[PDB]
Amino acid sequence: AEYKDNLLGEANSFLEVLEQVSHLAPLDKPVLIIGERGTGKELIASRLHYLSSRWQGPFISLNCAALNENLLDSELFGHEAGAFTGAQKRHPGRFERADGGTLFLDELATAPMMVQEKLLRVIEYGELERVGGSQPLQVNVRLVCATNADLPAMVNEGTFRADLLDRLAFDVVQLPPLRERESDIMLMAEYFAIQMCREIKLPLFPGFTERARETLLNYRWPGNIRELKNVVERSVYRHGTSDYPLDDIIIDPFKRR
Amino acid sequence: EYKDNLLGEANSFLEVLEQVSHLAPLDKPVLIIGERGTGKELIASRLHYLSSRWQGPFISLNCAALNENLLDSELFGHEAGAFTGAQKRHPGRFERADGGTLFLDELATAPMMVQEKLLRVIEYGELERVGGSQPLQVNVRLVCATNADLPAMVNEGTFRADLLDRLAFDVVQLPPLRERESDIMLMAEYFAIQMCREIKLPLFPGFTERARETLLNYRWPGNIRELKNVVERSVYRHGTSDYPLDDIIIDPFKRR
Amino acid sequence: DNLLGEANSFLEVLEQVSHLAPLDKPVLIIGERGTGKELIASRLHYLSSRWQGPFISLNCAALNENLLDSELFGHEAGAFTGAQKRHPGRFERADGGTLFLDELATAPMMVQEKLLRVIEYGELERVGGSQPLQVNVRLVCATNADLPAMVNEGTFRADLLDRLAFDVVQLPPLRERESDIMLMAEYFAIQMCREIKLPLFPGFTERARETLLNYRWPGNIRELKNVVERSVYRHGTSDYPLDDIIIDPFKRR
Amino acid sequence: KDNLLGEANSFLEVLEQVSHLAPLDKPVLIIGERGTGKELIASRLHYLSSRWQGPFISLNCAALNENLLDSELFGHEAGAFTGAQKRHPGRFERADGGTLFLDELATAPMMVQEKLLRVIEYGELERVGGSQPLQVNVRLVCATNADLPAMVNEGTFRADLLDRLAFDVVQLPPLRERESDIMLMAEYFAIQMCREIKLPLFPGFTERARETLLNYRWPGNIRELKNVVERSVYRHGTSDYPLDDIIIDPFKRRP
Amino acid sequence: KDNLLGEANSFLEVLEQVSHLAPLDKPVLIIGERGTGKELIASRLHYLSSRWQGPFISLNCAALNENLLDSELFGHEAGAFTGAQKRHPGRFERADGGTLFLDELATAPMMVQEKLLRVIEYGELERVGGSQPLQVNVRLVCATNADLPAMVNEGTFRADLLDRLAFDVVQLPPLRERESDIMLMAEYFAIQMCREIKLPLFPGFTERARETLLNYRWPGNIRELKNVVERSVYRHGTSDYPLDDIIIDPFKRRP
Amino acid sequence: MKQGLQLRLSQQLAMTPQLQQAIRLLQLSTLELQQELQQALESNPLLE
Amino acid sequence: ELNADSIPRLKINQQYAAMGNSARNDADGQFIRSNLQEARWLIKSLESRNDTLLRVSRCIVEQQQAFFEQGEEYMKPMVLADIAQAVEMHESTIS
Ligand SMILES: Nc1ncnc2c1ncn2[C@@H]1O[C@H](COP(=O)(O)OP(=O)(O)O)[C@@H](O)[C@H]1O
Ligand SMILES: Nc1ncnc2c1ncn2[C@@H]1O[C@H](COP(=O)(O)OP(=O)(O)O)[C@@H](O)[C@H]1O
Ligand SMILES: Nc1ncnc2c1ncn2[C@@H]1O[C@H](COP(=O)(O)OP(=O)(O)O)[C@@H](O)[C@H]1O
Ligand SMILES: Nc1ncnc2c1ncn2[C@@H]1O[C@H](COP(=O)(O)OP(=O)(O)O)[C@@H](O)[C@H]1O
Ligand SMILES: [Mg+2]
Ligand SMILES: [Mg+2]
Ligand SMILES: [Mg+2]
Repeated sequence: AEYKDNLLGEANSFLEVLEQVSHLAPLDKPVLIIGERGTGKELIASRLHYLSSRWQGPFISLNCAALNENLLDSELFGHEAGAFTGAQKRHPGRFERADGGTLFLDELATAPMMVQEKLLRVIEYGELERVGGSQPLQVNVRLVCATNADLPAMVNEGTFRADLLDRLAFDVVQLPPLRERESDIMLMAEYFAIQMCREIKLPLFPGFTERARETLLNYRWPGNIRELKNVVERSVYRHGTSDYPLDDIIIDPFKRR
Repeated sequence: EYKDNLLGEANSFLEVLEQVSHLAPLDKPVLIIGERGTGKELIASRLHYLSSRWQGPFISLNCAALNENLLDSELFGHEAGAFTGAQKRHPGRFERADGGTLFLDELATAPMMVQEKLLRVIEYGELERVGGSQPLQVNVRLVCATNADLPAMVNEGTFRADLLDRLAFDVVQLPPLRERESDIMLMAEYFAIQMCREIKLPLFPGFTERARETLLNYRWPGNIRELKNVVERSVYRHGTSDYPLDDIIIDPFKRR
Repeated sequence: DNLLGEANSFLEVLEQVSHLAPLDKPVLIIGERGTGKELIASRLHYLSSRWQGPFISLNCAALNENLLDSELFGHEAGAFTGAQKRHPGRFERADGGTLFLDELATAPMMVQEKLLRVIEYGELERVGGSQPLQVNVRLVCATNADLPAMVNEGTFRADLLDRLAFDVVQLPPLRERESDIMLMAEYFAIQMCREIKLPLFPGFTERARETLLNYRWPGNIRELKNVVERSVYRHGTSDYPLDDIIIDPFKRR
Repeated sequence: KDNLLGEANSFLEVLEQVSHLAPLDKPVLIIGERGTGKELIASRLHYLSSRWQGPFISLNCAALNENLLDSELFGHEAGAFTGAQKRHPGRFERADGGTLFLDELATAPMMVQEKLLRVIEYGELERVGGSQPLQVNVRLVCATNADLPAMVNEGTFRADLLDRLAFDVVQLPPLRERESDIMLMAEYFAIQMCREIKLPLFPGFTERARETLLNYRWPGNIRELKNVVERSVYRHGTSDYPLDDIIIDPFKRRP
Repeated sequence: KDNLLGEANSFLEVLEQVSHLAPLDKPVLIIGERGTGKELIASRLHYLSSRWQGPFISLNCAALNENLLDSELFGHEAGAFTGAQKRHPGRFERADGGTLFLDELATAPMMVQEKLLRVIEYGELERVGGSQPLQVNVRLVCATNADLPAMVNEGTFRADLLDRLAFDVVQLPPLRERESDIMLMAEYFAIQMCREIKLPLFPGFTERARETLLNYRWPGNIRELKNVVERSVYRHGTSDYPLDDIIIDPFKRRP
Repeated sequence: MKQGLQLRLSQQLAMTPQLQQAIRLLQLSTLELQQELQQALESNPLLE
Repeated sequence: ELNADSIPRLKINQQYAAMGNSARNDADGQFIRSNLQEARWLIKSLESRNDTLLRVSRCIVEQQQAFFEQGEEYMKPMVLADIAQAVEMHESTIS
């Protein structure tokens, strides 16, 4: 039906990952993504939510690292009454966001052991933890995961229990590295340059330099995110009135002179 | 025109102003590399002057000091949650000025969860709320300033790398008081005129070579705070003196 | 009003405080252990035209219920009979007269910054009663020996304190006017003897006076009054003079 | 009458200092080991003070939680209270003209102590629901076992407030230090228990018992005397013959 | 009176000390080891105490929450706060002069001892903002599965809390220490289990089991003995079974 | 910031339910509300 | 407008109010003050009705165009409590 815009690249690994996502799309099982920092695993997860979930299924992007107070993390589970300073109205909504949908998280490494254990004791049985006194709800919610650290690495560290690590990781979706892609990286760079030229509302073509491409190849670019491409496009944007830009700045503090 | 507050005659200052004008035409996150007492929203004032929402001034008010829980509450405020009652989104940072540019300061003290919320703010992201779901999306640009080198903090693992990078779309370096040497006399004269107006002094009676030498020898940590203190001392003294009165300095403690 | 120390530097500071008293500018000065600068400023305000005005002095250490803004504007309607016997509020009492502030070092820094902002804006509002403030009545505060380093350390907002007071009261040295301190001690001893219904002052040995100089009076008048009181009470008689000086109330025997 | 023990010459000087303190309405602090009973001494002094017929406030420090002065100390007799509004008596208000003893005041919150000291020095009730704060002539007393000299230096209490809160603070000599009222207290407690336990008479402390008492370090002081009486309660089973070893330490284990 | 006496010399001495202390209403402390049963010994003593026709109701010490320590100490008069349901029954008020046998005394927090400091005083039940404290002398008694003198050395508890115990701390001998009625206790426990296991009779496991227990540390002094007996009975599930090959090591893992 | 049943803040509002307020709502009686308003204005002295 | 022309918006007689303000008799002045209080109550009622109408119109327009374009068969469920929460007014008032 509707396809989100994606960068064009000759990366058969990306196509295989897409095909695997399509295969797991009819399936309703936990999905784990091995995406590193800046790999845009969130975009892949959303694309899955387009197909893996039922059409127009609820989606929610809550990061456990974003949680401020572990008490609020408890509040992330529904509270009936008598919680916190004001118990007048209580609706966590996260389980409501969970209900009729999937669960997507990023960098699930930082969670406290209790948080992870509660998550296991909720997901595996399907029942919902309630902060206030109430019968738990067996909300049918899928689970999708995307983290940088190796699952065996945490197992050696012991952060995730064997039951928790296993039941958490049913399918593995390795995200290709940006440094892994070279030609597909260049094609996606050109596509992002075109998109940025459209966004900046500049009719003139952006243009590129061979030395700039060589330097970009030299750049580590650990994050395959549009953010690194956006930084490149901003370095281009610092130059104007020339059909093809020359050179670029790695960082604003860099080359301050 | 925003009264052209803190008119910096420095060529580097002019280039920074032009860059800020370019950024204000844009509506994307931008980083302001500032220092304590330097560029205290003066660049933000220029940005509001050149803001795309020129008619509708942005919230600005980047400077803020609060506790960790307090900063988190400033991020997310719900009427039922927390101690305060019947006030949801009491900070209302995005509610302060629709669009415009969200302005932040002292991001170093922000927690890892706070930094993650900041990162989600940098990209297209939903509002923060203690309870319920916040599908409400208010588009607004991002501005921020801290006095530290966040590259070290990321290297030290004290802030989110993604937040540091995405926020650092284009870092706006700032010059400190020590950077301003030739324009210091002009800033002193402008502050003297402003003080004479505010203190009802007839005019700036004049400076002294000893006063200028002392001001130069002064550390002057603040770009304008040192200038402000010097101006206040000179206004208080010369208002009765009606003369340069050598150098009038302000010290928190006085002995003999 | 009442007898006070009269050190030369203290005399100059008192003259300056009296000169500033006619102006209704806000007052916020750091205070020593003996302090008394607040009392001097109060006497100056009594001398100035600010006299006969309200002199509400709130030691900002106790917060009741929400307080904060509700503390600032205590007129709260609802959950009551529909009429309040006396709910003017801190701002209303501050309006029309001198507004002294105490226990401010431990008061919330946010509370202080909000009060300083209201010092110009005056955006007072409450369910029981609201007012645009801007009463222009003079304000006073007790910084309580606040360190500017703490503002540099960030414990308290530097701008919040700077906008509050453009000027402050200096602290005279405790060493100054040591002989007059003996006179103040004698006056306090006479007052206590009248209070204790003592017959008369039996006198003091010069050695005890020299020992008092050695103690250096760390609490200044505050320490001196306590030391004199302890000496009189331990004397327990007015037959002969006292030649014993106790540096501290804590002692071993 | 109410006063007990005091046979020591240091205790005599303490009684003289109490007589001197009676002239001054200013509050003071009583210092002594656990079980000192200096609180009872202060209460007897207040009875012998100007208000011969007056109230007294026990007012233990760790009895008010999450409550300001106007909840139990000052009270909320006025309306406009949080939620429901009603009359509510206050201990500090009700005790005016009487005695307001603080039981173990050293173990009180530091900021709350600072606020209380600021209120006391000013002498204004403030609070809410009242037209006039006025002043109270209640006798402010305190008695504990801790040593403030170290806690104040450690920041456990406000130094300036402690200096203001301190006027005629005195430390009673240890009961173990006196080592004289041993026999007197032993006889008094023996009579009290024999009356209480309905015993025919006091069996008496033998020479070994007296030697043990003399050698006793007596960390509890008067409380150690109470412990000795409790041990003699076991010796009450031996009321037929003189008690050989009345002294006992509960920490040690028999057989 | 529904407690099986140890029927041993040390047990008989403990029962005698309990009977001697039964008329005495002063505070008590129990230093019996793990699995002592003083929860039942003190109850039987209260049944045989002076206030036999008295309302005796114990309560758990560490069970009280951190937020409402004052509420546990005494019910708030409801003059203030959202509460509008008069005064809750205070701990001393709930006791009403009866037995309030303190369990889990060792695990209390510092604020608990701080409240007990006031509780040391006779009666004086002062609610939240009440008129006047009420004197309620209730039989006080404690127990400590941990070592109270060791705690005092560590300083976790208060010295006044140590002073709270008015009588000697009765201590139960270890199961290894007594080992006297182990056979008879095992027989009674086996009979009780067989009645519970719906077996009219069953050969008890005592052949070499007494020797094994003599070789056993038996930390679960009263509990684990009967627990193991019942476990072995359930595993065997047969009456015509000799008293052999019966053992319980639930923590250990069989091959 | 997760303590429970702490010190209660003083209520600074009331329900103030008045039959006048309910009649003011009029359940949005519209033309019926117009007729009621006319009747009241006739009963109200110095009205219109 | 929800028949703003048909809305009564009636007001008390200002001339009679001035006459009541100028009434010599103290009791007559008190009666006039009571009538003025009643008129202020009526004005508050009318203003509240108008404000409720405007808020309800805004809340409906938040989704009415979507329903109108989508069609009757494409009608999303509507909750009175949800509408009141969106308007932030009392749910019983909205009902
Ligand atoms: N194949 C792709 N085509 C276009 N954009 C991509 C692609 N992969 C990643 N991105 C971009 O990377 C950005 C961030 O990616 P990602 O790292 O998945 O987000 P997160 O930081 O939440 O993990 C997204 O805005 C997305 O546009
Ligand atoms: N100049 C003075 N004359 C008379 N009494 C003084 C003088 N200075 C200080 N005192 C006494 O010392 C005490 C200091 O009290 P205060 O000013 O409240 O101290 P602080 O302000 O440091 O808390 C006062 O009670 C006052 O009686
Ligand atoms: N003056 C005294 N004479 C005799 N016994 C005393 C005296 N003072 C206290 N006691 C005894 O010591 C104990 C008093 O302890 P308490 O009043 O709690 O002391 P504290 O001052 O440490 O609170 C009681 O056993 C009491 O009989
Ligand atoms: N004399 C006894 N006869 C029978 N059972 C006993 C006896 N003493 C203790 N018990 C058993 O001990 C258990 C109580 O545990 P207890 O020893 O009170 O733990 P604690 O001493 O740590 O409070 C009861 O189930 C009871 O059956
Ligand atoms: Mg992400
Ligand atoms: Mg003071
Ligand atoms: Mg037990």
